[PDB]
Amino acid sequence: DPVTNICQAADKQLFTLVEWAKRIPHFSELPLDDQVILLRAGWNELLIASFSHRSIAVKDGILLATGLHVHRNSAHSAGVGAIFDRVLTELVSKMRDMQMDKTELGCLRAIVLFNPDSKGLSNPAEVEALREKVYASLEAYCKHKYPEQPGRFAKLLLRLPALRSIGLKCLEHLFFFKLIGDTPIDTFLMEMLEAPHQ
Amino acid sequence: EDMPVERILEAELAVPNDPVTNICQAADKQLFTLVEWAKRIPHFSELPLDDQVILLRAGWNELLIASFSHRSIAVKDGILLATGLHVHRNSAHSAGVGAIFDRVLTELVSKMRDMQMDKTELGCLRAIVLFNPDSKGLSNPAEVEALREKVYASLEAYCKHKYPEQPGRFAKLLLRLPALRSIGLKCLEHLFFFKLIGDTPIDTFLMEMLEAP
Amino acid sequence: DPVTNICQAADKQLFTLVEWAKRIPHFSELPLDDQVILLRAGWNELLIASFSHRSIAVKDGILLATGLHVHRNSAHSAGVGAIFDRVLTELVSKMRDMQMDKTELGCLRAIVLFNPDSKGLSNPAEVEALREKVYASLEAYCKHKYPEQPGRFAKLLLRLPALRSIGLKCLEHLFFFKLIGDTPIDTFLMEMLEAPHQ
Amino acid sequence: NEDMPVERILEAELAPNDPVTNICQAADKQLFTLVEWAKRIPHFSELPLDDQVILLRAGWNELLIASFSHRSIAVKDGILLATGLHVHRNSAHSAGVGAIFDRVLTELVSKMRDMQMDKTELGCLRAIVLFNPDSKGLSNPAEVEALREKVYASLEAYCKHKYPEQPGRFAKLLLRLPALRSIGLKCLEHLFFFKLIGDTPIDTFLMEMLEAP
Ligand SMILES: CC1=C(CC(=O)O)c2cc(F)ccc2/C1=C\c1ccc(C(C)C)cc1
Ligand SMILES: CC1=C(CC(=O)O)c2cc(F)ccc2/C1=C\c1ccc(C(C)C)cc1
Ligand SMILES: CC1=C(CC(=O)O)c2cc(F)ccc2/C1=C\c1ccc(C(C)C)cc1
Ligand SMILES: CC1=C(CC(=O)O)c2cc(F)ccc2/C1=C\c1ccc(C(C)C)cc1
Ligand SMILES: CC1=C(CC(=O)O)c2cc(F)ccc2/C1=C\c1ccc(C(C)C)cc1
Ligand SMILES: CC1=C(CC(=O)O)c2cc(F)ccc2/C1=C\c1ccc(C(C)C)cc1
Repeated sequence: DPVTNICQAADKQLFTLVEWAKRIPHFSELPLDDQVILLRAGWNELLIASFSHRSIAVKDGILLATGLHVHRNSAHSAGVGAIFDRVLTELVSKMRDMQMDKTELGCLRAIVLFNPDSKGLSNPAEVEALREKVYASLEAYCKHKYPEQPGRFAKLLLRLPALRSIGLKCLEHLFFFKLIGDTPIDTFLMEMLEAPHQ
Repeated sequence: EDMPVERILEAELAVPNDPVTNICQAADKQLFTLVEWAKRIPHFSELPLDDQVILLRAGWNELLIASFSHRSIAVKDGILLATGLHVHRNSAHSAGVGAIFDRVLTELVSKMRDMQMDKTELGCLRAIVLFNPDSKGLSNPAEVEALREKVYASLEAYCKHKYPEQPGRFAKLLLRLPALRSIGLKCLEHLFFFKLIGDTPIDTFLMEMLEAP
Repeated sequence: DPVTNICQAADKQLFTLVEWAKRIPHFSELPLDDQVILLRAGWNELLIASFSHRSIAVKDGILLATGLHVHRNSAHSAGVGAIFDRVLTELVSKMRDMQMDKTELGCLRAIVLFNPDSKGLSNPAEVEALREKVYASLEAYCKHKYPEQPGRFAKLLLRLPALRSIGLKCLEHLFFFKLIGDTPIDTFLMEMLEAPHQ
Repeated sequence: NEDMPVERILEAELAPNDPVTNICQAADKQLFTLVEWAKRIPHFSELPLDDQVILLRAGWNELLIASFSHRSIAVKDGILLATGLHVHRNSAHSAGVGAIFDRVLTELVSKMRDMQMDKTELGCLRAIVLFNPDSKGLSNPAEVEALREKVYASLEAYCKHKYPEQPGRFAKLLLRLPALRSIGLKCLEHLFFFKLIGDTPIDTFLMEMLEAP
């Protein structure tokens, strides 16, 4: 019964996300209504950034949080090979080519979280302010840890546009469901069809 | 006839914890009832099992929308999901699916109520959707198209008998399927089902988490 | 300049559409605002219904109004083969198998036109009324021309759902543009690039 | 900068009747303005012609949005098209593209106004969008990424010099590109450009024919 395992895995993944956001300086100081808005609008891009960076070691595939490998062949077989190739070329391979470390990933995700354009925010300017403090911190990090790379800071920020559009395509083409859910749903339905019935 | 409209009506009437799992359970529970309904449809179980899976994956969205749309005739300005939850227009706009919510009331619930669509007619329309010969991967689309023909053969017969003064009632019923098709597509992209039965469990889980240690 | 010829052809095709709608009984009697709304909401499905029926004679392709033949090999090459095949299997081929005549097409297109679900109608019930008069007329036609096919009438109406979904996928995936505009736009832009510099 | 002179980028920035064909001609002319601008961008013409076409097809949508968004800094509740026509919020709502219109004002025009984005800074951001190394089919994506690197190197130098009191202005400029990317995708599926410059010519053409004999 893989379905039950994946729903439980997601709840752990969701738990980790909120805990991660609480450790971000000043996030909890925002109005609780604003905290929920930011997680509602950002969880999609925050996950894509995570397993993209986690998949630097992988070749032609993405490594999900459950240790599950997914190769681009399994993706094309599921009819979502176009989006899958965008993850590899625009995120995974670019993250690998520049050797984006875990501090730079965390900063980019905090920037994504502090999205002042999110609809319904009670204090967008405070969100914008926390955004500024994050990337001002990221710039300092890049200057001192990579002094020879004067453009690393902008290079990092200029991967957020590719993350924005990829996040939208995943929601539109049901990328998450069709990567793992195509076959288990056939198995899941067959079980119900053979069950006892009156 | 060969597709007894009585057998179609009998099938219609015979049907804190981690929040994502709670949503999976509700979705699993609602899918199973849809399978038990489809197996009470005449001749459906006689199809190849692989084709039964195809027809379900292809129609599960529209079949559920048809269910709670006709179920919401009694309630007003809201939809009654199978879980007993009474979801209203404001509860859906907060979840970001306000546009779809109004289309369900305007194009399905309200039109169902005006013409007083009985549960026998509902069952036929859902059987027609179930027997969709356009579903991709069908081993023999012709026998699916044949079964569909038997359903709307019986439905027309049922309509001309139960409502003789309304000769065009039969066509009127079929002409709600385009709207049901369009609405079905919007529910997937907006995660309509996920959000309605899960918007509050998620907000509840979040609110508790953001205040927890 | 093939691009310019397409815009002329569109003006003609649009003119033909408005005249067609004015010949429909009682259409012009509707409020002019409602006439525009119904043409705003229906032109997409009305065009798809036309060239799908126009393509009955074609094999593995669709015939556009400008006589331009498009084969599926060119559509799949343009990255829209999925939608293209849906036109063929769900519309063109089905029109062929049942030998849908031009009278049945006109009735179906008029039913699509009189769409009571169109947003902003002044009198939705009046449009629904004209809709009832059309398909009641279509039923009589089917009974006389194909009495041995008692379900022909419903069979026709049950292509409208497929036409609805195919109409939505064409707009979101820009099926019209990508069908032909892959090569002309390259030439169109290349012509702009080889213009004088400075 | 030495390799990507920020001065050349600012120079480039400053440098009835048939309704469909009327729109095509207007779109044709507006597209050509974008091409002439792109050719005056240093090193773009040095690229293979096939790559130049790829970058134009890939960025034309966002490049136009960035253009008329900055030009609408002065006006309020509307956008100022290149033709001088003042389109208002409700005029876009009439076309059914009211949600996109508000996003342009809130996420682009308003933000551009608050930070007093000058035309030099705009030109650089558009040059960054132009040099998109993610565009599919490029013969040498590396040189495109190099050209993009030169641009935002110059912009950062320009920003640290022209606004020394705003150390975070450079990142503030780049962090509008995600919104520009998101909004650009929504304009395509809604036919945003077609409608604004064509909404009225169609109603004019429709109204006159529905009244005509
Ligand atoms: C993309 C994705 C990741 C990757 C990550 O976040 O590292 C993950 C990790 C988890 F632990 C659980 C689920 C997921 C997941 C998608 C998903 C897929 C199907 C479902 C339902 C429909 C069962 C729910 C979610
Ligand atoms: C449907 C949905 C909403 C509601 C909305 O966004 O309209 C939401 C809001 C949040 F704040 C967080 C998650 C979600 C969410 C689904 C979800 C998706 C993946 C996961 C795991 C894999 C981390 C867990 C949950
Ligand atoms: C058949 C099917 C599709 C494909 C489609 O209809 O286009 C889909 C797309 C989605 F995004 C989510 C679910 C589904 C789905 C069935 C399903 C139903 C219950 C569940 C729960 C029990 C975990 C999981 C999956
Ligand atoms: C599908 C289609 C037909 C077929 C028909 O309607 O029978 C047609 C006939 C005409 F005369 C003109 C255009 C079209 C057309 C699509 C189209 C394609 C590109 C464009 C712009 C982007 C230039 C605009 C429209
Ligand atoms: C964008 C657009 C609208 C407005 C909308 O749909 O929001 C509209 C409303 C109408 F009544 C008629 C045409 C159109 C139209 C474009 C169009 C232009 C040429 C053609 C030819 C090829 C038949 C077909 C369609
Ligand atoms: C490059 C390009 C794309 C591809 C994309 O951006 O994804 C597109 C998509 C559309 F839907 C419409 C137009 C276009 C387009 C250019 C174009 C520009 C002027 C014209 C008029 C003058 C006939 C016709 C076409």
